[PDB]
Amino acid sequence: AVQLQQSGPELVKPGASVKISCKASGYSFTSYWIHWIKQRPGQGLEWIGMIDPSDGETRLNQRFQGRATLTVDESTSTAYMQLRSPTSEDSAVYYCTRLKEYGNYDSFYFDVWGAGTLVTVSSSEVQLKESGPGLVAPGGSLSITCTVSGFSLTDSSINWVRQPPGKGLEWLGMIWGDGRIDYADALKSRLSISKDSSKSQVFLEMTSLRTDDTATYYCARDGYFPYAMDFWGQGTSVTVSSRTSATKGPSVFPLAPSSGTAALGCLVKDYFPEPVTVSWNSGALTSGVHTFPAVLQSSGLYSLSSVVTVPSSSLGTQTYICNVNHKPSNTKVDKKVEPK
Amino acid sequence: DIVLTQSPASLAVSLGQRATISCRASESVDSYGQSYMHWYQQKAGQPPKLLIYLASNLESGVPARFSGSGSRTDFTLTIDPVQAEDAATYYCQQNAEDSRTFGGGTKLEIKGQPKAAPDIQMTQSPASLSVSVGDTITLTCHASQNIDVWLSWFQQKPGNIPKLLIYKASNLHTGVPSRFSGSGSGTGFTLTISSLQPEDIATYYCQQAHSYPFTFGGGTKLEIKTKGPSRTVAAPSVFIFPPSDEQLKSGTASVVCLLNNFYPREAKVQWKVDNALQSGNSQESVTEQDSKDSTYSLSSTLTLSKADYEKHKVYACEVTHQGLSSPVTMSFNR
Amino acid sequence: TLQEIIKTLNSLTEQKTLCTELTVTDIFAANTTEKETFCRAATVLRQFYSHHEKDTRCLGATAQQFHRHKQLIRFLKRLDRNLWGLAGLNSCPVKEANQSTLENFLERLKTIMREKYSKCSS
Repeated sequence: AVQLQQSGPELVKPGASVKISCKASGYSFTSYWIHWIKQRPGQGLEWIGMIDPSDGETRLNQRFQGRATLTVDESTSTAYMQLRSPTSEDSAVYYCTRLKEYGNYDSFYFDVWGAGTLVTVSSSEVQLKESGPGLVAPGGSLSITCTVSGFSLTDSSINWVRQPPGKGLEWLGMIWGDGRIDYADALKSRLSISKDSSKSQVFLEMTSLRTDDTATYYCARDGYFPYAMDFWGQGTSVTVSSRTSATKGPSVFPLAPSSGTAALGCLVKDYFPEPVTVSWNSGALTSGVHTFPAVLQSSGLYSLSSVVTVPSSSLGTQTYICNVNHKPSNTKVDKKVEPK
Repeated sequence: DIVLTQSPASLAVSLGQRATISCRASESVDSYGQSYMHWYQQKAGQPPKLLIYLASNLESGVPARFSGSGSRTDFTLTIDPVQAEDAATYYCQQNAEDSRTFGGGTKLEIKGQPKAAPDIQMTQSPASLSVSVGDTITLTCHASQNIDVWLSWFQQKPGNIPKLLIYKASNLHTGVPSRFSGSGSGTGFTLTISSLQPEDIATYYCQQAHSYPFTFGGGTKLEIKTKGPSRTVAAPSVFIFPPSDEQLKSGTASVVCLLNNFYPREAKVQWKVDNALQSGNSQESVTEQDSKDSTYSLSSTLTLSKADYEKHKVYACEVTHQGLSSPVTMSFNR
Repeated sequence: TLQEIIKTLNSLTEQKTLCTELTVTDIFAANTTEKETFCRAATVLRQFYSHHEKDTRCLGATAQQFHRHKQLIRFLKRLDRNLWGLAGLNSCPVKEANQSTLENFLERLKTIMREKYSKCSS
């Protein structure tokens, strides 16, 4: 009877547009509106918009800021949805459905659905991720790391731009191909830019902080000629305040193995708020690993232990490192747990 | 240094009209007959996005209504016809000199529009629910605004597509079994499955049709109640850890006891200090019943000051479990 | 033709909605020839569908109202075509202010066409 046949899965690059069809059959196509729905695992169902096959009228959810275009071909009974400038966030199962109505919209509902269409939007090759603290006391020191991916530091140049909240961008400086460093004349005194090409890391070090330094900090790669800033990181928010924190970084202690199974671990103590992440040997060691739920202490702070059981013969031969990362304090430390 | 000044600072333009933004450089931006002046578009909470390079050359993706003009000192960016998605803050940037600078920026806003009616938020409870064949179940759905009786219910089986069950809060769709039932008007709504069948184990969503944009609830996932992870008996491997010298500098001392991979759950752990049983100064944490062997693991942390730790010598952990013929003690001497 | 306008008005009650509350000159409140009446009816409907197709008071705020508005306009445009098809000329003055809800004027008109249809049947 009534059917809606959707087009096959799509693998898209970012910026490249995508177009899916929905072919109606078994009824007068022009009698009901066709609606498009988005489904991502984290979220649930989201209404994109609708189109009237009788005249091509279109209504779209403001959330798709002229991103989605809806069209029909009544000659082939086909509804289309074109997504322009797709990003990772646009990866989902897109359904088309018909809003069947009775007694001139007395009752109207999504009775028939298409099988959905998986649209996978590929992650951009060039990536820049900033990491730095949140809260810094006035007179302190803020250090930020930009972690470049999908390109070499030995050829490309990186800029440090900052934006105070509700204010405009301010160029801090840049580090060339190459080695060459340039700074801003109003900040040269307390600005230090460096890079570690082997680990694809670019640093920033601003000594003697003041409340004026309160800004989002970005790093931006220079493209080919005229060498404008084509790629940017999402930025790291930095607040210079005497304000009492609010969030506490953990201290990671070793749970040293004993003098044929052996156990060792890490005691992640005094951290706020939750959650803390623990991995072993940068994710290599998974077997016998036990990361225990946190415990709220009398101090109001949290504690947890992570353990691993290994053969007794691997002790002293195999190096055991635990990787702890507390995001709401930017705390990220690796502790080596070795015999005693 | 080249100082970039931008005019206007804020701009209120009607949807479909022309927006024109100026930029004035303090010195010449031209070098080898090329103007090193770029335009960026920045939206709230988002990084700046390069729009135009070298005064007028558009970037791969930027629509045609966006354009730039000028040379040396005077530059212009124009949007015609201004769209809703163009409401953003734009910046000009010179890279002519060695030390790059940015213009103040211009905030393009839109006026003469029917403001912004909030979306109707749909909330479902519980998020999930364990169930058995025969049970009578009632799922809840709430609207942040009156939706009259404009409410549908969908069933979505894992890996499958949404299926309409009920429309207009209480009307059953043709072919839907009578064991499904709906109720509500206004803001509070319910779905009832009487004598729940194996087929009925799914995620259930509600959807309002009072207003555009149509909105759905987050869902209620039904999960089957299992006969339990039936395992034999596994005694814990138990380990004791003394407070690390690193922690001893800090002023505190933590003794850890690990009861590794045991079944069943039931287990008593006791801290003994110089053969004296302790109470209230310890915290047990347990892992989830293991995916592979269906066992549990536990940690017990004995917390005391560096002072109280120093005066005593033998620190022990006593463990009672079904799988052990008599209690295990793991000990150390400081 | 008269059989066709009866067919359009068969689905009149289904079209009694939000927008049918607004006013229209009741060209039945104030006796002229049948062609004069059809011409004045066809004029008032056209005047209405062209003045309220984008009116906020007609579109309403609910989803049901969005759809019912659209369908009303379609219904009126259709009705107007049937009426012009019976009006002859396009020149007639609307020399009266006597307002009526659109709902009333349509019921009034439906009664009038039903009388005419039952007068031409044996």
